[PDB]
Amino acid sequence: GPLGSLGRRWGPNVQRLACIKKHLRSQGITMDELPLIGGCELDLACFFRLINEMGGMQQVTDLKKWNKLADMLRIPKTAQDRLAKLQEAYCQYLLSYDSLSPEEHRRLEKEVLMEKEILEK
Repeated sequence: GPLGSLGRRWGPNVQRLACIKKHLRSQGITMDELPLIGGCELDLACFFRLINEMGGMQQVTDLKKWNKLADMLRIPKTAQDRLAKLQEAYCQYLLSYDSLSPEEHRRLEKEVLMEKEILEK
C-alpha cells in the first residue's frame, strides 16, 4: 500500500499518546481499546498540549477553565457529565502520569521510544 512510512520517529503527538497509554495500562487503567470523554473520542496528545499551553495544569484546574481548553478539544457541550467526567478523568490520568518521577518517564519513554526506533531491525 501507499501508506506505511514507519522506520524512524512517529512524531511527538504519537510519542506522548504512547507514553501515557503504556503507563495507564501498567498503572491499572486499560486503554487498549480507545479513550473517551463526554461521549466523544479525545487525543491525549492534544489534551496534554492544551493544558500545558494554558500556563500549566494549575491554571486549567485552579482557574476553572476546563470548559475552554476542552472546547478546543472538540467536546459536546450537551453532555452534563463531560465537565465532571473530564475533571476526574484528567486528575486520574494526566495528573497521575504527570506526577511520575524522572525514572518512570525515562523507563517508560526509553521503552516506547526504542520500540519504534529499533522497530525495523
